[PDB]
Amino acid sequence: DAELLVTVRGGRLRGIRLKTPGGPVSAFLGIPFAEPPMGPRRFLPPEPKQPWSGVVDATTFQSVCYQYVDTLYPGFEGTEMWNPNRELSEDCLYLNVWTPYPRPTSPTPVLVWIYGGGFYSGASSLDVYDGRFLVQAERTVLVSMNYRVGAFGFLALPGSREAPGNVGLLDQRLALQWVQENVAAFGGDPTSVTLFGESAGAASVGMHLLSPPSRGLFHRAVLQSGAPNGPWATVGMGEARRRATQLAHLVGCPNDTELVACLRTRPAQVLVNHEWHVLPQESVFRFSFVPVVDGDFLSDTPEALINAGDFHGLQVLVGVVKDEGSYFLVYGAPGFSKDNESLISRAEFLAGVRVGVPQVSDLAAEAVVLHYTDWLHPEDPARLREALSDVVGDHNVVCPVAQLAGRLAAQGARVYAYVFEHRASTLSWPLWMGVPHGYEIEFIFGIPLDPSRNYTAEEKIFAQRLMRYWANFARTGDPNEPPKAPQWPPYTAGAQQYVSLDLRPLEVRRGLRAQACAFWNRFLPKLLSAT
Amino acid sequence: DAELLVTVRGGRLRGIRLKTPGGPVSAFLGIPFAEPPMGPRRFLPPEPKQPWSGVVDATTFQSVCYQYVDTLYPGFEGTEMWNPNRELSEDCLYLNVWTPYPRPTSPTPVLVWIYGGGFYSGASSLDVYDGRFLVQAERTVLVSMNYRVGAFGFLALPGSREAPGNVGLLDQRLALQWVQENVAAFGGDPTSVTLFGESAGAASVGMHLLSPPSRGLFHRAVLQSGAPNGPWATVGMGEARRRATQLAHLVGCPNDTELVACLRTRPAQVLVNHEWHVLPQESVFRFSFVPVVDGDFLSDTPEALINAGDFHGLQVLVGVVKDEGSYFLVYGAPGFSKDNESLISRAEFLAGVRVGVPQVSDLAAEAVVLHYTDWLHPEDPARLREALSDVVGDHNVVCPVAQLAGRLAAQGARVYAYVFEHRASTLSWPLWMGVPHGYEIEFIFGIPLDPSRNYTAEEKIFAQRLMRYWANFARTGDPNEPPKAPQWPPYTAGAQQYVSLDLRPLEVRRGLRAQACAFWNRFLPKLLSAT
Amino acid sequence: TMCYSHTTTSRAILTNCGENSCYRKSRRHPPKMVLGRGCGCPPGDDNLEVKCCTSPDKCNY
Amino acid sequence: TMCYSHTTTSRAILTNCGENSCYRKSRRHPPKMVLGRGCGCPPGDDNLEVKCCTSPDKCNY
Ligand SMILES: *[C@@H]1O[C@H](CO[C@@H]2O[C@@H](C)[C@@H](O)[C@@H](O)[C@@H]2O)[C@@H](O[C@@H]2O[C@H](CO)[C@@H](O)[C@H](O)[C@H]2NC(C)=O)[C@H](O)[C@H]1NC(C)=O
Ligand SMILES: *[C@@H]1O[C@H](CO[C@@H]2O[C@@H](C)[C@@H](O)[C@@H](O)[C@@H]2O)[C@@H](O[C@@H]2O[C@H](CO)[C@@H](O)[C@H](O)[C@H]2NC(C)=O)[C@H](O)[C@H]1NC(C)=O
Ligand SMILES: *[C@H]1O[C@H](CO)[C@@H](O)[C@H](O)[C@H]1NC(C)=O
Ligand SMILES: *[C@H]1O[C@H](CO)[C@@H](O)[C@H](O)[C@H]1NC(C)=O
Repeated sequence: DAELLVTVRGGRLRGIRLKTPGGPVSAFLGIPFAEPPMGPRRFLPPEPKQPWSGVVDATTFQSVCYQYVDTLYPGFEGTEMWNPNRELSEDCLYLNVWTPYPRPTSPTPVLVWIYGGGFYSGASSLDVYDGRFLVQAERTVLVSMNYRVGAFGFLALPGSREAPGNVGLLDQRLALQWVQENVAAFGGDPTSVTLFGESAGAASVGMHLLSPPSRGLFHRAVLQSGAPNGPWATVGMGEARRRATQLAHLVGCPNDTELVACLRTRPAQVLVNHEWHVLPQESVFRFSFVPVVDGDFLSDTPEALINAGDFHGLQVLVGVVKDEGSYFLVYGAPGFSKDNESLISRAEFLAGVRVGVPQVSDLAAEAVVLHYTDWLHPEDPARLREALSDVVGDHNVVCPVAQLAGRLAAQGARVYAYVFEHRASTLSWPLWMGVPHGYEIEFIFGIPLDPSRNYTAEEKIFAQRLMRYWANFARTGDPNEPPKAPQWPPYTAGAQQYVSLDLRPLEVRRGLRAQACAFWNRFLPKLLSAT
Repeated sequence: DAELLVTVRGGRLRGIRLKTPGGPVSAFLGIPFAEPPMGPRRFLPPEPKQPWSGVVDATTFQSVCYQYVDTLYPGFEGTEMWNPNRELSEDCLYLNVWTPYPRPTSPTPVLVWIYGGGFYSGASSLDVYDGRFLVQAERTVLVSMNYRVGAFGFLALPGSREAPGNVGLLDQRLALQWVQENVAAFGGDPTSVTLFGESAGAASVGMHLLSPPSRGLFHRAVLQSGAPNGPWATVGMGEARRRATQLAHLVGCPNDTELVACLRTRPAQVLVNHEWHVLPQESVFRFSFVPVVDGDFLSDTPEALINAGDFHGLQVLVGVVKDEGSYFLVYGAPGFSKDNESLISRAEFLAGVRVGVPQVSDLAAEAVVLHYTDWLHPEDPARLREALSDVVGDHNVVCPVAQLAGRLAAQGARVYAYVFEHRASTLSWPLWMGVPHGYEIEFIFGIPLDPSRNYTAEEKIFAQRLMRYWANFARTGDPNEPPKAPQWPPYTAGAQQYVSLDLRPLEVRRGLRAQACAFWNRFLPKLLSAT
Repeated sequence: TMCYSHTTTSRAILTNCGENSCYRKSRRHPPKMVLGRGCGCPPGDDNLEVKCCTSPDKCNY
Repeated sequence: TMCYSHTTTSRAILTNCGENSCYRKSRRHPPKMVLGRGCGCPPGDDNLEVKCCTSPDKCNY
């Protein structure tokens, strides 16, 4: 219990050791890294947490940042495992550190985790993000932080000082800066920080990659089922304030200063009450408040940056899951649900193309319908279901990722690609959704090693196999064994090689949904532009 | 030699018996069926051949209708086997009859052949169309006729009486009428006439199917590598006279009557000299003068008819060859030739999409490029070559045929589909072109049985196998054995079943280039319309 | 009747509505995020769809 | 020189052009149908492309 006491620039901390089927780990949960964004501070970039006297209790996780609670399926697991599992509060900027036991003698590489949740939800205290096993097995340091979401994290009035926007990304960054001056106290090496995140967390990672000021805060990146260039990852200044003003209106407000001042006077829950209203209707996989292209945090759209940027001296690990789209369809796509097998009819399918592909012309839709239709089985409910699943998945995740990957690899970086295609045996989601969005996380963190859970012996080995890849990447910038084991090749714009990640061994494959993504990234743009 | 004398409504005829590895056959070649379309008659519908005194010599083929001679590759076989092999003349409306020996005792089914040649070339006297073997093996009656082509057959001044257009189709019909009153003289059964043709000949067949007046002239139809609804099969009244007037201009002419009168004063070769000029530039698989949608012969576009028509009480046999497009590319597609392997570059390919897909918007082309590109091998010369081949082939033959077939089958007819995918061992065309356009003909007529030729023992069996199919269709309206041999199913709009025709046995397959044809027949139309 | 109850920021729990009906407030157009359930049958709007029930018991799910 | 010779309606045959050059008249844009070959180097036009030669012998092919 002598290792559970550590001092950081702010003050003294008292942690707790966590048990593991392999050994204890020292964890420090709830370290305050910013001054709480209460009242006057709401909507403003974060200010560094001021020094404190005495010892801070870092034994239990801290509050989850105020957010909407997804209540689609009351009592369902696949839906509740992502909801806040601690009291909500605007006072939520805290972070956590998981370091080996005993504390490493030499500086050990660090892994910083940014959670997903469409920028409207999420928390570092979710069970599926427990870093004890990953830290215990690969003996690395792990840090995860909470960052503002929803209006509190991203409501923006582009240009204003009261509500500049992207403050959520600023929280993430302040936490990365906290890691630079303090991780060494826990034996972490600030000259070897690797960021990894999933969904919106991956998008965030990508944005820190595209934001100069964040560049001196890490050295490697992992983007899981998400990219900064997705059609949902950002919104323009225009739309940004259109939404911000709508929220104010719905809430009785009221001049930017005036609008915000009023906004600061409303209860957190009142704002969350009207969060979804401001969404330019009919779509799935779209969120109200997200990062804004304002010229500050991002000098240009992520797409613009990803093409003009020089990525030399950078290693990136990117990937998606077998069925990225399935998940979202039950939130609006006609005929879709978790309670049956969603064998939609050609009618529903065609209507679903419009929900799964928001703000697009009628001719654009027909273009989608053409490509995703099996003209030998135009009416087959089974295929139409997997088709609308791919539609949403390719459009929102696979193709954005595939493009970033090729542009990165092609412009000086080392990229490794993967497709997590193994369904967890504990999956509560219906069998038809396959390996849905965000379901590779539980394995990357090695949750199968936890006894209280019921995973298979092979899945525990698998989890271990995966963690090594991640840990290897963190240490060397390369996944495979630093062997005589199947080799994972770098993803090149040329061969476009990636590997499947299931119980079977690494299998190398070319093309990452190449034919489809040509539609999304190359043709569709021209089609829309011409009409 | 008593069977070589036959009398028809016109008069007495003297034929010749032709030798065959299986037995002699009585043939009557060059029977005049119309009054020669000379001078004043040029451009006018044909008039019935007036009765003659004495006996007409029907021992040798008659003149080939005046036409352009394809001289692309001087001395080449794949190109010359289609050129006129008899003196050219405007006096060319003659037909031929091949009847068994001895002459059948009971009325035997008839097969009428209409040759191809893009409506600008062709002749019933080409070696590859010798009906002796087909008649000898399946013991059926075979008739083939010459019909005007080029300006002489189709130059049109829509509405006029001097140059109404489609007179070529009228020649074909007059010959079919000649078959109704005379085929019985040769033992043929006018209540069982089956039309079969290739390329433009298939298109013609289709038009007789869509033209009321021709309906009482046959009972079955076979469309080989062609359909009346192809983008080259017809032209509108507008374009029709735009071209007709251009020809007159280039030729010094000059009021419709005035234009035509002058046109009648020009030498046949002078008109042929300027035939290709009138073609609205840059394209491949497009011909100057073709059938016109004027409301007379065709009351509406073939497409319109094919959808509104009732096809009950009709059996149709349709099909294409493995590589319908290859052939035409050497006539303009950059980087294409018979002298090398046309391994085009991505640059040439993209330019070729425009030649292979005439009068289409830039966005339409990109739409083509998207679908016919292997995005895992965007630059591969081998694949780009087979891609531009499919592009032209699908657009001009496979998809028009696939649609006609489905509309026919779906609207009351019995349809049987096939894909001739066996390369003749005597093919003079380069190996890269595969099984090119019009190369299934030599087998349907059983040319491999001819000793002077060098086909393989298996190919002679094959030829026989094919002729039976054709002959069976003619007799019963069904290809397969009227057995315990693989069965050829009817092509349905549903299953879309067809069989491969190679040395191996009949293999049934679904989908006739379904995915691609969805682009051409369903989407592309909407795309063009919207821009 | 035994129905569900919650807000935009609370997890759904069971409650006894009795003779009153129950409701399910969601976003009208996709994403049709559930915004709240409870007792009664309140008015909705362009963005607020409200579905009511009684018989089923725990029907406002 | 030994070159090809023909019209729009005759099959190509060999001919001795001598010191004159030879030509290949074709349609300028696709379809680039060959319209005639012979001796000399005559003018073309928007629709008529003419290619001349000498050395090769049978080059106007
Ligand atoms: C599969 O489920 C969907 C959605 O769940 C159903 O609808 C709920 C209201 C409830 O009745 C559940 O028990 C069902 O499982 C079904 O789609 C709905 O179908 C109803 C018709 O009864 C229709 O009124 C709704 O609008 C539909 N909802 C939407 C927008 O999809 C679907 O019919 C089910 N398919 C199967 C396999 O039966
Ligand atoms: C394959 O052949 C094509 C066409 O034939 C060639 O060009 C003739 C003029 C003559 O030179 C033949 O012997 C050749 O085989 C080639 O395409 C032509 O290439 C030349 C460059 O030398 C160019 O100037 C022409 O414009 C091209 N013609 C067109 C429009 O396609 C092609 O280069 C050959 N490819 C191979 C395998 O070498
Ligand atoms: C094992 O625990 C899981 C919860 O993680 C539970 O779902 C499963 O039913 C348990 N197995 C049993 C019944 O012992
Ligand atoms: C057989 O005849 C063909 C012509 O049909 C010819 O091409 C081939 O070379 C001949 N075989 C020989 C050389 O005996």
